[PDB]
Amino acid sequence: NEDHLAKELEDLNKWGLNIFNVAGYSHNRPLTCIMYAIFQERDLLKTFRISSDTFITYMMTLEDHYHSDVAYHNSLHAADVAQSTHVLLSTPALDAVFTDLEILAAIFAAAIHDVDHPGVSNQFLINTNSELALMYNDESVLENHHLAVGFKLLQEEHCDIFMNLTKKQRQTLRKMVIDMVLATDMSKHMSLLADLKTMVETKKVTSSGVLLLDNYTDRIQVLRNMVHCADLSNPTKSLELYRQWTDRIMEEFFQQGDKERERGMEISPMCDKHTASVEKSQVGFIDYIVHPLWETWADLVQPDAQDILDTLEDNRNWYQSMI
Ligand SMILES: N#Cc1ccc(Oc2ccc3c(c2)COB3O)cc1C#N
Ligand SMILES: [Mg+2]
Ligand SMILES: [Zn+2]
Repeated sequence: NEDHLAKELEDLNKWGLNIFNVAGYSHNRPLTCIMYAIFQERDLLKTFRISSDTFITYMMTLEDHYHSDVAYHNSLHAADVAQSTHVLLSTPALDAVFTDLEILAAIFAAAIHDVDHPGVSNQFLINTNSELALMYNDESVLENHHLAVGFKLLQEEHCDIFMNLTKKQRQTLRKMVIDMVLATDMSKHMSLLADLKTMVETKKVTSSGVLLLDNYTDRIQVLRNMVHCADLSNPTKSLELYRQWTDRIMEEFFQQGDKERERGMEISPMCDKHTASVEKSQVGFIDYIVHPLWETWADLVQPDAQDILDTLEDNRNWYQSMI
């Protein structure tokens, strides 16, 4: 078991680590497991002077604030998105571009980015006049909530993993984490992608092939898109993995739709189990959102995302063939 887990973790730095297996061999604590592994691997506990006690206490509490009864937005998704962010941060075209603080912020953002998710969409919370929707004026409702919960937990006993950052580092990491978690709001996707496209149209590259990211706005725009890419990375994974993720998301979609029906609401796109095509939905989603995003990302970091994009396109065609 320890041996099995260690074996899965050989793939820690690789796209398509099998996080499902990690969850199995870590007694269903994939977020705590993978975060500890990532922080050990990048030396973040040492660099930011975080004790293992404090770190594991925060991560255990964080993971406990993901809902195990929600089919997709649970701690396995968080873990997967944290591990994918960790891989993307090490893309060659981005070597030496980001600071230790930016790396910390990205992985932390990815870890907390869906904490306390109820398993329904922002539109559902809005259309049902949720307390959260009211709190945040219908604006990035769940994403504002994830941030509020992920940060509040840092104030629990033995949980402040940022205690030994400098004041300015703490302030800057909070802003960057906010930015990256808000970037997982699908409402911001088109503007994120437009900015990424600009990034690409005007990219500055060294002789070695590494991207030149002068100002802070350039860096955070890449980091936002990076976390958004990691959040939408399921279709770019090996088909056996992606299919597992699809099963989960449709289960979650069908539950929301059942809630909408029982409340006499109009059922949301892809949430009516009696009429939904899982395959058609995935293809549409890849065509309209995921592929344009990842193709632009691939352009930014060319050729580093060649296999990812090839996998995306192959999975797209496979699902389309299953319609
Ligand atoms: N079709 C479609 C489709 C449409 C929107 C969408 O938006 C998102 C994207 C990421 C996250 C969330 C919603 C909630 O928390 B995040 O994991 C996902 C799918 C899909 N699949
Ligand atoms: Mg989300
Ligand atoms: Zn997510």
